[PDB]
Amino acid sequence: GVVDSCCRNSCSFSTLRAYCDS
Amino acid sequence: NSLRACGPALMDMLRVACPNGFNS
Repeated sequence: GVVDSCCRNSCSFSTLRAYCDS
Repeated sequence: NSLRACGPALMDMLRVACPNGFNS
């Protein structure tokens, strides 16, 4: 999830955004 | 072109990046 993608690794802003609810 | 955030900062960033929120 978001922690794996953006904390354990760096992520792009569009990747952060994809982890939002919609 | 990258971001890295852990703990409260990551939650604060999701809060402003996400209009309809997030729930993991």
